[PDB]
Amino acid sequence: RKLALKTIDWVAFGEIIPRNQKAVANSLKSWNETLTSRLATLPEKPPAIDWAYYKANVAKAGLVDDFEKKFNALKVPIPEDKYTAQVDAEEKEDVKSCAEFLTQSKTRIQEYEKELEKMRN
Amino acid sequence: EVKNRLDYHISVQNMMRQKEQEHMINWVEKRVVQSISAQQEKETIAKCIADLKLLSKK
Repeated sequence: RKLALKTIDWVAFGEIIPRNQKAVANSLKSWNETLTSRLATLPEKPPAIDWAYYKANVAKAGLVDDFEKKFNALKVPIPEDKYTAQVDAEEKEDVKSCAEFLTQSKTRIQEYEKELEKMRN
Repeated sequence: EVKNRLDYHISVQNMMRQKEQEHMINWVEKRVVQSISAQQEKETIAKCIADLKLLSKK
């Protein structure tokens, strides 16, 4: 498993953030840099066990059979969420970055650009 | 984490078999040997192969 599917560019996230979090982005960038590099290394999982070999060749062949029906049944989970509240914070921070600031910016850039049509006089 | 658990057993059965082998072997050899010469025929099998040297290396 590689980087989580969503990829935003490393300079477009990494220059710009709300004023409330301004210094925390440049740290969180480096924290996500070490995590994305640290996770990109790993073969996700080992091989299986050759069982008929292990049962023949460990001459304690009945200790072996416990560990078959145990290991063949005993399956590992992937770790869970605890911080996808960053996606709700991202929808709220897009309502802020887009809609709230976008429409407010479109009336303020127009406040100047309508004064630039007045400056044509 | 599983593997270590099987491998003791193997590795012990390997070491054990050698330690039975050497101890069997040593005790075994150290008991029986002597009666061999009272077969003079262990020097007759020397003479036998030796007469099949003595004809049959010439």
